[PDB]
Amino acid sequence: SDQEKRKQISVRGLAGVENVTELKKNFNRHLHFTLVKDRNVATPRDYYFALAHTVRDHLVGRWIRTQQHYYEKDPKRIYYLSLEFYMGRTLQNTMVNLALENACDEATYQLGLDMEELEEIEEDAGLGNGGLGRLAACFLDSMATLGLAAYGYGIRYEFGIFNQKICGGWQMEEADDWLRYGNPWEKARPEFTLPVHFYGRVEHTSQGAKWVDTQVVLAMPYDTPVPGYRNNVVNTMRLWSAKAPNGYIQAVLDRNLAENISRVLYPNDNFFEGKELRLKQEYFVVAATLQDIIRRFKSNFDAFPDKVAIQLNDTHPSLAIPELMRVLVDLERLDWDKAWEVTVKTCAYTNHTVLPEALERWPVHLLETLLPRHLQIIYEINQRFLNRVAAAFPGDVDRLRRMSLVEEGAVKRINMAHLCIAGSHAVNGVARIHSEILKKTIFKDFYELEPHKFQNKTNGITPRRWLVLCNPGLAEIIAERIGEEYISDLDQLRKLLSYVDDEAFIRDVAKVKQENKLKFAAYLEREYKVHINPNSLFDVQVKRIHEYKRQLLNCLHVITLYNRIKKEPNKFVVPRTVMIGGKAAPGYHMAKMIIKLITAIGDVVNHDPVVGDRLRVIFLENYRVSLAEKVIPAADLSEQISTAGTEASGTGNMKFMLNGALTIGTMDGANVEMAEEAGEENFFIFGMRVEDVDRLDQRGYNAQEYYDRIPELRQIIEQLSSGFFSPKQPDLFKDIVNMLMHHDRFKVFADYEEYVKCQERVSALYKNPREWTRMVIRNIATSGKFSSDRTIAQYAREIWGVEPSRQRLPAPD
Amino acid sequence: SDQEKRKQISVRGLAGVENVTELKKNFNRHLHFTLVKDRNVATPRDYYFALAHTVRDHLVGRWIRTQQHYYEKDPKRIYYLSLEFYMGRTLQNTMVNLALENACDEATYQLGLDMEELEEIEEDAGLGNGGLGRLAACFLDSMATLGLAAYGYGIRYEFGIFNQKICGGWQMEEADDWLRYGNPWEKARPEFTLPVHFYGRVEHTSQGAKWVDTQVVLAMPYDTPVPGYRNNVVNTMRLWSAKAPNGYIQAVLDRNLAENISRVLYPNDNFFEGKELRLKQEYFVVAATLQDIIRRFKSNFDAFPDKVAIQLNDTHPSLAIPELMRVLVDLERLDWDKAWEVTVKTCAYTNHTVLPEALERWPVHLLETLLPRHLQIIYEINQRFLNRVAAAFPGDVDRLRRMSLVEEGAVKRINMAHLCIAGSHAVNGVARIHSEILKKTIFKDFYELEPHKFQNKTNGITPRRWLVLCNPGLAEIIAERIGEEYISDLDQLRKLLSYVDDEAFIRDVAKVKQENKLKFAAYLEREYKVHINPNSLFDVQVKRIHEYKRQLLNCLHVITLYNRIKKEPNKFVVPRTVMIGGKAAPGYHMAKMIIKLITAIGDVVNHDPVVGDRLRVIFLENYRVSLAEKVIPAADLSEQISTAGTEASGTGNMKFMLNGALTIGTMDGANVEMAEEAGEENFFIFGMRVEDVDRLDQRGYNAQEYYDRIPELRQIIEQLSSGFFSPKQPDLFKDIVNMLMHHDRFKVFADYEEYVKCQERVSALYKNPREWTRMVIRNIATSGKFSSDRTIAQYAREIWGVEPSRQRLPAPD
Ligand SMILES: *Cc1c(COP(=O)(O)O)cnc(C)c1O
Ligand SMILES: *Cc1c(COP(=O)(O)O)cnc(C)c1O
Ligand SMILES: OC[C@H]1O[C@H](O)[C@H](O)[C@@H](O)[C@@H]1O
Ligand SMILES: OC[C@H]1O[C@H](O)[C@H](O)[C@@H](O)[C@@H]1O
Repeated sequence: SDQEKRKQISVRGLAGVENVTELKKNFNRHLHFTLVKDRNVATPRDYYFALAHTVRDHLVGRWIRTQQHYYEKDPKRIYYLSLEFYMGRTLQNTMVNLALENACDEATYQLGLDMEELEEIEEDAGLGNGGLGRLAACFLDSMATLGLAAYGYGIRYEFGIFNQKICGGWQMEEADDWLRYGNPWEKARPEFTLPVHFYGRVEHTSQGAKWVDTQVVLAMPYDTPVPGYRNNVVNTMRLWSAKAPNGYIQAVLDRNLAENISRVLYPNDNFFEGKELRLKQEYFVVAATLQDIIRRFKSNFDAFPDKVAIQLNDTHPSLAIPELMRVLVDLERLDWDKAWEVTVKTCAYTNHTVLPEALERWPVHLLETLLPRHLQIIYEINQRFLNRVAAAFPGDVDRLRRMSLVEEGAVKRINMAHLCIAGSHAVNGVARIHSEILKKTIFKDFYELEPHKFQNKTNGITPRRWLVLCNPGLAEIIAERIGEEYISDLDQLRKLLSYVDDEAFIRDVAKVKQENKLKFAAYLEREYKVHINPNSLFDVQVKRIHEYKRQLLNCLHVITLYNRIKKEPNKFVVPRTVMIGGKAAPGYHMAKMIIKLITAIGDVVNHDPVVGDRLRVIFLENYRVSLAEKVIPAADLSEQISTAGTEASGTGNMKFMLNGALTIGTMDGANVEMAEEAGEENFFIFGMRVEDVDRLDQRGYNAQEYYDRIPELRQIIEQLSSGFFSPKQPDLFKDIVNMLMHHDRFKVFADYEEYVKCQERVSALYKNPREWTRMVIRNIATSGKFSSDRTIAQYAREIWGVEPSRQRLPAPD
Repeated sequence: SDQEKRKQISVRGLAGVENVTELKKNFNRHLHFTLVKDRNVATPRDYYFALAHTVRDHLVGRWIRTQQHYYEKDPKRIYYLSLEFYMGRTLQNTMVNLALENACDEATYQLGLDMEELEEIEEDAGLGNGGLGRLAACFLDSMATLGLAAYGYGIRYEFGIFNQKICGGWQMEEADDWLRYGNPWEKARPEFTLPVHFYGRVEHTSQGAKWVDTQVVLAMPYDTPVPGYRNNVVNTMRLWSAKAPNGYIQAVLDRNLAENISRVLYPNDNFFEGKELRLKQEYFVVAATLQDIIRRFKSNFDAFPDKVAIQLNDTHPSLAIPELMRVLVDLERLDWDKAWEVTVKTCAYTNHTVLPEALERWPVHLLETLLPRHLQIIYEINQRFLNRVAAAFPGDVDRLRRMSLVEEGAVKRINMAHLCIAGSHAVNGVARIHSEILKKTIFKDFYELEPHKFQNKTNGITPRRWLVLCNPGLAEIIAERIGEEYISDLDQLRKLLSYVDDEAFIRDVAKVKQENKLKFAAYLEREYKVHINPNSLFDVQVKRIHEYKRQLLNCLHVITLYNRIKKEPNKFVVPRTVMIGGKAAPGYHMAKMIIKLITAIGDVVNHDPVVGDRLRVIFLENYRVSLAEKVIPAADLSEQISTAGTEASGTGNMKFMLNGALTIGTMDGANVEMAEEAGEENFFIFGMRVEDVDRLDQRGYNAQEYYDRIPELRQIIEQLSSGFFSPKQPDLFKDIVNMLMHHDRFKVFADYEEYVKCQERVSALYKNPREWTRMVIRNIATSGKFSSDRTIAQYAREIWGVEPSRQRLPAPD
């Protein structure tokens, strides 16, 4: 008896076989017992929640079984540490990966509800800035689909990336209260809360170093399930929330100081701000995470790297290296060398940018008072690492200065990237050209010392959210010719090359794109009361606003199109709707000026009667993952025009390719590989190559030369300076003009002519619908390489030492 | 079709008929799908939660049906506004009121679990200080049991009353993180969030006054169900939580300033601290609550008082009077007189104390900057009210000064009590002697102007939590002679007088008390490693520490008992375990010194070998509702010794009476009525009566007179002064001695002799178990009047204008 009785406590049978009668029963149960509502007062939001809780049950049954499986099998575990996870919406993705969509649609329909209406109630979970955070999300999806025992570890920010409002043509920021109505997917785990220490000092007793007199902040984990595609594997994303440890009133009010650590996501994309609060955030996630990892490993350390892999997403969680050493040496009392060998074999670092202003260099004064023991450990790591450099390159003192983890100057700093290379067994770039640039520029010295460490892992996007979910029309016409295997084996899209001359397929691809454009236009009119002509080429550039991404170059082209129509009003031109969207970091003055310029150009272009519906410029407000899922499937032309050598990889580019848009871009990041897969003849590559940018830097970039030699460019700069785009405040864009003319690090003028000419060729091909569509088919069919399943498979085999698998686990019952 | 399909969405059938097989099924469901756990990792806490969620389902089904019933019947609604609701534990109370206890016990037993272990996992919801907050909780229970459409309205504090730790014999405060693990009973209602305004200014436009330029704080409601006893009626307690309205980082961090309004309960019991944060809390609950009330009434105002009753628990929510006037006049644009007539007919005020330092008088400077429009309205109310006084008492200018809502001085203040009397149709005291003291002392002037307003509503406690729940042994031996009708008709206990000479009943009452003492001793040893001799008289004084409650008088008696044993070591004395417990407000120096004195006396008494087990003094740490439910059923003697005229009513006194303890106390508060019900011959009344205290005040209280005339008292004061109870710090209690000797507002010395003598008589009767028990039966049998069902029935018929009912609603299915 006794404990044997508890055997009845099983997940044995759950909310159903996955069909209509039971879905309806559970939906009714949740509407009343979970939400405490009834049909008389229920709102569409209430019904959305009832459907979400219903679907969550099926997810939870699999989640429990997956974790029970991992405990029994005891596979090597992969921990993906990131300060960002841009997850987006969850309801549809869950229904799709669990094959519940059809039944839920019928169940809601029979109850007198419309599921598509419900689905649109859900808003993004935006705990990320853009590319890096969304890559982490795509990776989570892929690791689950590939059966890896992976855990995503980050911070549960109370407020994710701000909501962007456009007022008077300018960006205004609004806090993203994403949890107001709650989050039905996450599960609070207060019982697993852990302490994280700050400040204090180090004392050296007889048996080692001791970090004492610290202030404590508790880390409370919240777990979110992440489902693999139809394999019944559900992995976990664990995010930490800061809590205060446990006169009088003020002491209780002051608990907010500790809880501020997880209050808001720093809104910087590709830019380092050395704020102490940000440093606390980084150590917070690292300390709680590693405790969790070691605890889980325990329920000696020679086998740790055989059971644990820690992947560092950028240098954000780099403190994991000195923290793991601290724990092993100070707490587990292992000798230094043994601990270091363990640390290096466990950690791997992924770099995401080559721009100096984006890399982390923390002032040592900040590190000595907030984390004294870590700074001590960092200096010791440096000394031993430099000893190795000196032995490998005797007498090369300059190299010692260059490779040091410590940067000298008035403000002493720790170069976190060097710390990561020294403490990781693998370091990777995110696109072939980027990983190569790494090996011969910023990390050349390190590659020369340890060549074996340097790898490449070209980025990817998940075909579930970025094709099956966001573009059902495209997914179905594709499935009708090659089946559904491609969904978890994207290289099968290659089979579509056999239909490049098939009249029905050409017909279908174009009909789908058009249906998408029609629907997107309906979306814009509905929620923003913005009209766009669907029988125009949808020219889209959506990504964070940056000088390096060159939205300004796009701007020059749009003004070029406008001026050309005014010059010859009665000459035909392929009608276009140029859409530019993206958020600017709150303190990035130029990026905000750029947003104002885009809206100001629209104010002129969209209201000039001679232009009419031949050209329209729209700034897409609040670009985020849910908007990307909408606009990308409706795009004809994808703008990927960063200065060659600046965009490490890009991923938006891959989304557009997979969804039927042709690409105009530079030979930068992954564009290079996309062009290689599709064939340059099916791409619109233009401008300076990395070699060309470098030669210009060698001789000196003089924008005045281009200005003096290109009349059409001069006309535009004169209009800007003139106040033609800001009549009421003539000098409004003076900062943009001066930067372009005298301080342009990204050489906009140098690529202007080739850009305008390439755009002419784009228009030329669009004039011929049949050939445009045929080229589109050639892009879609060769986008297979950019599935994040491919990327993750490589990380697993070449870095983590684990074998990917499409073995499915049995359904719960 | 269409909307007709939604008819399937019904509470129709729920988690079961209320029996074992289905309880087990749902418990299993919640353990896995709600908690995301399994039997391998589940902890007792996890299982407690699974049982709580299981029981919650049954509660929710009734909650939905009750609210649907109220909408259809449209009864007059009662709103009980309080800044405190001391709810305590919910699981058992819920099982008892829904008659689910037996089945849940069997269901858990069959699953290999022990329900009593699970139940003890739950901790109190302590959003109250003591008597006033617990009265509100007892009232909620009774209103639901009496079928009234009642709603309790308050604030959802993040931290309730602090947890008291005793360190080195002193009280230390620890924040009560009551929500750490969550609260399964409440339901967040973000969709019903409302705005509350602060600061700003008033401008007088052409059509009225306008409150502009305010700062907004949002009020988000959380609803908790409160079940009536077996009538399937489930009412609501709605508590508001503060949220901020919707460079950049600091602006987001600063949202905490607004959310601080609902962060912590001010820990003052019977004492006014005019802190601005407290004023914000009061207006916060009032503004959100009244909006809610008017909204609910709308889905003209002449009928408002026929549909609405607003009861003000103390002056805490007094701003409801000027706020309702503001809304009616400024927003609904009604004329002043009509609005005032509506306001007075809607509001009623309950006073809870006569001590001057406990009453609210807000500085007008504070009110003019935080709530300018309310201060304007308050001055207008005052002017019109004083005009009425002047007409009723021509030429009595002193009366005008005395009754004014405005108190003059260096610091101008608004007397909130006067505001309440002026704006309410009923004003009540909480015990006969208190309501009479009100009529002839602090509110004499108002009673003379409007005698019809003044009422009495003697307090009560609910027999569900305070008998059936906390003392199952007593409840069953009672049920075996008179059935269970008494549970919701306590006057039936009167039937037990027929068993005062019944040998089996006498036997049973004493066996139950003894079982209770044995179990309480087991509890103390288990969790505090404190031994107490169960074959000793349990002398208990549990309530907040206060000079007016005279724990110090108790202290004098204990030292008297100790000195007497030392004087005649070999003389027999009835063995006693004197227990004193209760929290002191954090800033109340004397109360904290008193706690230290209690522990210091114990340090001497409990370790003196001559005394041994004949006398033991214990300070019960962290007295709270859950401890009261434990210690009260084990008490033999109830200490209710406040100076006559200071304790408005008391309720702990009623708890002890209902649970089998005899009472030693003054003729104060409800003690008077308890003595009247049981007969003074069955009580231990002693000391000065109100008349005696007053005569002493007239001539001047000189404590030295008593000191000079009572040798045993002098001995004690000498020991205190001496350092006999603090050898290492001889003058530690100098402040207590000086206050007693020279500044004792509560005349401890004046009641010492009669107190000691009365205690001798208590011991005399305890020596005779049969007669002690017979007197106990006479107390229990006459405690019926103190059921809060009686109290609420009176509020309903004499103030609210609604008829109580024991009609049961059908079970959900
Ligand atoms: C894919 C994605 C990105 C990354 O876009 P890039 O053009 O590679 O910088 C940024 N934001 C969102 C919302 C995304 O979906
Ligand atoms: C009943 C109760 C009170 C009120 O006690 P009095 O002696 O009337 O002041 C205070 N605290 C708790 C925890 C209670 O249960
Ligand atoms: O690696 C994921 C992404 O990280 C950063 O956002 C880089 O700017 C981008 O090029 C890269 O694609
Ligand atoms: O009215 C409920 C209670 O309120 C206050 O705590 C009074 O001190 C007390 O005497 C009264 O019983």
